[PDB]
Amino acid sequence: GHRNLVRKSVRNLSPAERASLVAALKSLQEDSSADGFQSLASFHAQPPLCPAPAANKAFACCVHGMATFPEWHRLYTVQFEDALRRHGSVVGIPYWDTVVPQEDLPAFFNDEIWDDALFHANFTNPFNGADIDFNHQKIARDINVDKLAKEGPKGYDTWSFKQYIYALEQEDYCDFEVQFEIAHNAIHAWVGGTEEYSMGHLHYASYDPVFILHHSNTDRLFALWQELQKFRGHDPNEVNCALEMMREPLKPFSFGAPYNLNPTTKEHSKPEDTFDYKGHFHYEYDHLELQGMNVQRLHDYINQQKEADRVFAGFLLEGIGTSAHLDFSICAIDGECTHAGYFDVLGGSLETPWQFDRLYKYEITDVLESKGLDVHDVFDIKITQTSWDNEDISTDRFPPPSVIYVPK
Amino acid sequence: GHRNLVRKSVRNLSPAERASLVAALKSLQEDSSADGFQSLASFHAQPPLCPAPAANKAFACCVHGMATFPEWHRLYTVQFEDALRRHGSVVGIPYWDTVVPQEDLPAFFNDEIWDDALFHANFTNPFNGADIDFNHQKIARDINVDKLAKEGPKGYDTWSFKQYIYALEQEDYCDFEVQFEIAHNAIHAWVGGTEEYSMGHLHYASYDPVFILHHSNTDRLFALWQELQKFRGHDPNEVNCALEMMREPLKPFSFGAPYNLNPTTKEHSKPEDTFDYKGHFHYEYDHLELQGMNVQRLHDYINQQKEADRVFAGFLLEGIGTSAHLDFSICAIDGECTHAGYFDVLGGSLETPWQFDRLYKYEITDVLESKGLDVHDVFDIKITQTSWDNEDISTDRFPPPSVIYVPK
Amino acid sequence: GHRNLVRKSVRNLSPAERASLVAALKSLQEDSSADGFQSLASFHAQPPLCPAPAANKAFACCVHGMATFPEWHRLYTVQFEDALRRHGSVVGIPYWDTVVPQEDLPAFFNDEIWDDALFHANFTNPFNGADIDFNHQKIARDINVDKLAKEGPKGYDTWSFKQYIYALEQEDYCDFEVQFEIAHNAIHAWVGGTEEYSMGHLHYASYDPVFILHHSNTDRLFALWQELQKFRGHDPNEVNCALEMMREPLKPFSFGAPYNLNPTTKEHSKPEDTFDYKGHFHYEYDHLELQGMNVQRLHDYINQQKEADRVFAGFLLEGIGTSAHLDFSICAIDGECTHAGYFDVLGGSLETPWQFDRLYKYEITDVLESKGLDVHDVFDIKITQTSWDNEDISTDRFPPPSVIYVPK
Amino acid sequence: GHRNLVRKSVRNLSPAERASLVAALKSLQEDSSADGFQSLASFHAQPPLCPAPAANKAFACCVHGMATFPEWHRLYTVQFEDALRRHGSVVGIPYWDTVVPQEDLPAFFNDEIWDDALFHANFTNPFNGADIDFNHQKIARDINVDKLAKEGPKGYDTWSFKQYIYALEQEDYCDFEVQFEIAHNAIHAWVGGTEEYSMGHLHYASYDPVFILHHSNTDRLFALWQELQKFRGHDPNEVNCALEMMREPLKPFSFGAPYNLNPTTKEHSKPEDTFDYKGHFHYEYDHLELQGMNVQRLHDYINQQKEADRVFAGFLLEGIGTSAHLDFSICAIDGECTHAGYFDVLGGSLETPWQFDRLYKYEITDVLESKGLDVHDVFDIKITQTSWDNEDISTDRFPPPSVIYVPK
Ligand SMILES: CC(=O)N[C@@H]1[C@@H](O)[C@H](O)[C@@H](CO)O[C@H]1O
Ligand SMILES: CC(=O)N[C@@H]1[C@@H](O)[C@H](O)[C@@H](CO)O[C@H]1O
Ligand SMILES: CC(=O)N[C@@H]1[C@@H](O)[C@H](O)[C@@H](CO)O[C@H]1O
Ligand SMILES: [Cu+2]
Ligand SMILES: [Cu+2]
Ligand SMILES: [Cu+2]
Ligand SMILES: [Cu+2]
Ligand SMILES: [Cu+2]
Ligand SMILES: [Cu+2]
Ligand SMILES: [Cu+2]
Repeated sequence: GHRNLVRKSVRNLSPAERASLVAALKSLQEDSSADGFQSLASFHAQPPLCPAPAANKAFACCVHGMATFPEWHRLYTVQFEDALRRHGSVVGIPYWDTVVPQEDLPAFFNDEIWDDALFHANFTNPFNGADIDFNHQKIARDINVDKLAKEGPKGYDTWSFKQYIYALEQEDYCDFEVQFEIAHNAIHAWVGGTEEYSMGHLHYASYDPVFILHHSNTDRLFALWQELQKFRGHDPNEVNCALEMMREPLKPFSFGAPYNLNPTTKEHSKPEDTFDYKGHFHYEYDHLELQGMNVQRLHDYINQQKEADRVFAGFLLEGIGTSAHLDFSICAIDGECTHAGYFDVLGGSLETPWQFDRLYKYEITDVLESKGLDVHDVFDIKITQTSWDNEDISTDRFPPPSVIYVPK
Repeated sequence: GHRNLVRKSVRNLSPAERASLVAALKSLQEDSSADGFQSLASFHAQPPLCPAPAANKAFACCVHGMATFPEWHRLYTVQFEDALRRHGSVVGIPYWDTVVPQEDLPAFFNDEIWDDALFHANFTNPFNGADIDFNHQKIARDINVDKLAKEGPKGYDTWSFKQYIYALEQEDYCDFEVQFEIAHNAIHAWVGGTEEYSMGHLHYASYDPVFILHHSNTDRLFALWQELQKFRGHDPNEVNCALEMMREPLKPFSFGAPYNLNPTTKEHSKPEDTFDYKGHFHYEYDHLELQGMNVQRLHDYINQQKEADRVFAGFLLEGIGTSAHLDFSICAIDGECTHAGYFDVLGGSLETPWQFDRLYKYEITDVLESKGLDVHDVFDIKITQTSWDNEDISTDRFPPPSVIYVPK
Repeated sequence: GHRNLVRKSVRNLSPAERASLVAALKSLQEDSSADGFQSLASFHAQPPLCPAPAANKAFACCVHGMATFPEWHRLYTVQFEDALRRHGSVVGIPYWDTVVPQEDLPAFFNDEIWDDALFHANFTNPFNGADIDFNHQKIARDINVDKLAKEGPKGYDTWSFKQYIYALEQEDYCDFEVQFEIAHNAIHAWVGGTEEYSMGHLHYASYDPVFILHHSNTDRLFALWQELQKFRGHDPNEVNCALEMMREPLKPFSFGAPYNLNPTTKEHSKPEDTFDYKGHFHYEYDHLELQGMNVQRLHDYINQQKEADRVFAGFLLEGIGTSAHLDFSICAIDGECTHAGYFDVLGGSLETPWQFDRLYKYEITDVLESKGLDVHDVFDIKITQTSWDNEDISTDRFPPPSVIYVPK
Repeated sequence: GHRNLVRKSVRNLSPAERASLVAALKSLQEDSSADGFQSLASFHAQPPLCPAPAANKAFACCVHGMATFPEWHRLYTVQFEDALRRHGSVVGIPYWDTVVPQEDLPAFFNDEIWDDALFHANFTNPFNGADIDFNHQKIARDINVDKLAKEGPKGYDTWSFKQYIYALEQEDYCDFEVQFEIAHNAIHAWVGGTEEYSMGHLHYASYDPVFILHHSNTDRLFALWQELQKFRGHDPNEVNCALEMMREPLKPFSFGAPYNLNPTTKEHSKPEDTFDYKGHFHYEYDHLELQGMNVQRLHDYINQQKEADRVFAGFLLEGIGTSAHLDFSICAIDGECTHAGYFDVLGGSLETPWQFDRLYKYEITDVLESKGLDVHDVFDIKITQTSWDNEDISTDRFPPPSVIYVPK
């Protein structure tokens, strides 16, 4: 990078860059050290250790369902970087930008073997699996849905684009968050699938190697939002919202030794001061941009989205239990529904209670125009949460959604 | 007039006017028909009449914590106003402005003896109380806060003013309601105080005649907003918010006979169609202002409110149980606090569940500062919610209040 | 043992008569013996002593949800009757008919105390409640809908009438026990309202005496149907239906000593062997007429109904595990629903799962008509399930009601 | 588009005719388009594309176990027929009638190869199997019971005859689809015997063409019933039954583009709108007679049956998740059982759970008679369930069969 470690597409890496990361985590993996892989995992969920790392009832950590979410996870990736160079990660933990239709799957983390046979090495792509220690099983993803190589009625017109872009449109940090965070979940799910020990499970994603690679990109999106904020005229590290959490540290990052042998994360635990990453954490992205759209190109695209009447459904997420996913559709008066959109929440047991202080908006303008329906009409919205396993979830007490309207 | 009634303050009510009114409800109070007083009372709460009078588990029947709240309560006064009409009234249901500091509690409804001219009579003040029949009980009032009688750092800048005015600084209807309603909640308590049977108890609170009086000033100022919105450029009769509910016919009004003999309110159960009062209900307010400044002077006021940094506490109101009061204090790092502010909610144990889909912000600016406190100063915030009875209710699971900051 | 008995209405009871029964159960209720009250109480459901009385997992021995229900409960009133006799009774167990709107609560079972009145002295009305020793608890009551009195959109046609009359229409023993049972569910509800230890709970209900009182009026209908059929041309005592189970001994009446010291009760445990009560069980009814109408008049009243197009909703009952109650409305394409009817089951932790082999029908012609609708027009139809202890039951997994059309 | 079609028997087919269809499907089977074979194949069950085609948990879109089954499969033969036409076909999809003992296997679908024979040349018989691309597998067959040929304790009365004849007796649309479906189950079994990828599996079966062939002979009976009824006095196109679902659009035929490029198919997705095939779907049958017997002769043959006491067993089907087959005998009190009958369902991992709202009946008079037994005598009745892949299915939890008696 500048010195700043540069985080890049796990895709356009160097045979060398790659190699380094391979040996790196390979080592990292059997680093029984407090700041060794396997204990880092114990941060995000199981074994939990948050109220304290051993007090009464152990809630797991990882600010999920709250504002101070990205800050937490931001420390975590770095907590993994300032962890790879411990093993000579010649570079910064690369990102797997799911935001774009990926036909073939990135080989960096799909291969189960790796012939360093040119050099002296020939085995498993450590960046393709790990072993859950205490819970003695194997993270084994079930991508199941490789329709993460899907839609785009216009090509780039895909889920994540719609998701992030909107997220990005938000100017109030907190508005941006709920949305930003829901896209996070997508990939948690799109990979863990219907399996237990995997990326689709609060308690276990940490264990899988791709975790880093994804949050690396989510935190790359986060960055992308700061940068756009700056371009809009706002201080990108200014959070005037939720100023009750930002000051409160961030466990265990704040725990110090001997659970976190890092000092920067430690010193930088109060989210408040974790926004401007480049300073406190020297690392950066090669291209703060979304799907080859310049920061000015993004802004600009957004304001063109604003050029017309739009229609959204609001979601009051209170989420609890295991992570689940939900579909919703626009039923017409005699009952003519159309799949309108979907989203998923990550979660488990030890999750720490959470309820968004606000709605999760989700555009439906299109599905509506298609079906010849306007905001002046009678149409009802219908949902069905569903567990990470064929278990229909009662959509009863679950507050019905609003149906916002954003003119101009 | 032909196709309108006019609403004045109880305090500008010429004996002429109030005479009509005294004999009106008096007659009303004796109307045993489905659109006579007693009847026209449960429409609110007890006895339950809402899923359907015939249903098994029955809830209240009035929209609370919900964007359609004002329209319902607005539709309700029309219901009363129309009965008085049917009973020799010649004026609209007067509003008891509680905005301005009350020197004493108005005559119209305070004394309990209507003597006066023409008939040379001498009998009870119908507008001073009725009595709950089904319950064999009788209405009550307990103004344990009459110190509601003028507080105000700089004079006319009083609580409910502070309150109702913020609310007006808001063009996102839902945003304004979640504030416009908490305001309204105050009198509900300022009057019933602690009487299990009174303006302070979701259930019987519709039987005391102030209900109407009060709910007329609210309806008043709500009309105000509309007006104000006009002066801001927006369509004062369009709500591009919560449309999923702005369309569900408001019961009982949507019941028609034999529960609701009034036609122009079935014809209007849809909130959607309750915004245009003068026109669908033909009833006007004498004036449209709030404590002095006109619609304009209003707009030309709030702005000033926006010329300085402000600091709010947001409250995530899931509300449920019985009516109850919450007060909150800012606590300095050390251990001492200062009374922050306080709001209250009205709520029977016969209410349909309800949780707001947005935070309920309230200003702690000054207080904070008058405590040598900066928006960026390490400080906590403890809350207290006690019933109307006096059981301290454990907030152990009440979501901690945020601490929003505000630019400009 | 020797002598017939004539069961009378719980109103045309002569103080001599009443006296014999008052003193009888009084004695019964102190009969510690296996054929004593607290014990005969057990036969229905709790303490369960079912497949056997000693095996690991046990259930409430009573038949519910199955074809063979009316026999089980028939043997049971006999079991109790013979027992009342054994203690001095000399009249059959009276029946509290409720197809007729009760304007008050029959003395027999309501007085808190009774007066020998044939020697004058005070004792508590044994037919007014009882203890429940194993549970160390006491029955209780709650006449919930004493609004049962409240009935008759056109006179005597009360819910139960419509309800039983229909059951009497069906000429197939099976198609009819569907209705006849679901009818025998109402009093259960209307006497135990929300109280856990009462009639509304499979477990304790047979602990309260009004059960005997009820199930005597049901068996009164069962005999009556037996007339309507004989009058119709059929041999009462045989059924062209369900023969798979009409011969499986009923428990525990079959056990014999030591859980059933009664021999007629046992020897006649096979339901087929109990259709001709008087012959097997010496006992008859003062009268067999619903609303005082002849078996002939019934056969007339029915066909007369067989004269218009009707319309019914279809219910596939299965039974939760707790007594519940659902009422279904019948919303228009508009979104304006309209209460149309209801029924309730009698569930219980300790039951043996059951589902009726056919649908339970329930006419909606009328409600339809009074809404400008008919079988060809478009209408939807909604349900809402509630537990006895106010607790909405998820109806998500509840096969939707079908809507029939019956010509003639 | 324009022109009627007459569906013929798969035997009285003229080489010209056959030719048009042979070349047609041949073409069809190479139609990669949404309305191509491999795709139209999907409509039934696998690949599932059901509630919607993109939501998380998906099911086989086909209706089974429900009232609305005969329409679904009716729209489906049309969906395929129009498609055969689109490729050159000019005759309706023939029907392989099997109510009549097939002594051989009809050429149409059996020759491994065919000879243009109207220009002479070899091509493979497209109506003889197909590939199944998604599964990367190929249909297969196993005529298991080519012992189907084997039938007739007294001639033409083959299992299917007894079976269908009965379905035609019932005059209630619903009571009859119970039989009519369970009948449409036999060929499924008798063609796919033990082979996983064949007709005996909900998933793949519509992949083999003889399905079309079958479901054309079923729809042939469905029309026939429609005669017997019209002849009986009823309006074919309406049903006095199940109206709750006769108007719920069938999937995916309703979807439209891009999963159903057919418009008649969609526009007529509501089952009510499909009873009068010829009118909606241009197409008829050469004949409508079971065993060559007139609609009149049927109405005669039936009543004639309505002339003796019969006896039936009762089955409450629910459906496992896999196609199964059970056969019930009817053991004496002796311990000497006697095969009495059987039937089989068509299950599948991917189904939408269903249970019939009523029992499925199946007569045992005869077997009873030939054993010196009748409805009053004592006899028990046993079942044995086996999977297609030899695997005894636990019948422990399977509501026992009831045994009816039908006089007249
Ligand atoms: C995976 C691979 O490249 N194949 C090699 C194989 O050619 C070789 O015979 C062997 C020596 O034991 O190691 C294998 O498994
Ligand atoms: C059996 C074993 O150790 N696995 C080897 C692996 O090391 C090597 O990378 C691969 C290609 O040479 O050949 C496999 O057979
Ligand atoms: C003369 C009279 O009765 N009318 C009074 C008036 O003097 C007073 O100014 C007004 C409030 O400003 O209230 C009216 O009722
Ligand atoms: Cu996380
Ligand atoms: Cu209210
Ligand atoms: Cu109110
Ligand atoms: Cu019972
Ligand atoms: Cu005496
Ligand atoms: Cu099928
Ligand atoms: Cu030739």
